[PDB]
Amino acid sequence: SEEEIREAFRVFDKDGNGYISAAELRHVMTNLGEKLTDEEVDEMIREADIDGDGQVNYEEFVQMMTAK
Amino acid sequence: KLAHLRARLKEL
Repeated sequence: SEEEIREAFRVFDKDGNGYISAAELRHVMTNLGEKLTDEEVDEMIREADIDGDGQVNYEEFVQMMTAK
Repeated sequence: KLAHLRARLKEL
């Protein structure tokens, strides 16, 4: 089900903008117990972002969750 | 990893 992906997205978004920024992403990661540096966090975005905007959109979010 | 993230996220 893709609901799992939507659920994860809902947990990531901190307002309902539909565009997960590095700040919101880091917030969730830190809450999970993952303490990474500025570079490490940005790297995650740089790999997920295919457009090259500086954030992860719904489409890219779905692809990253299905990555292998 | 991304897969591990979805796993732990579901735990909490």
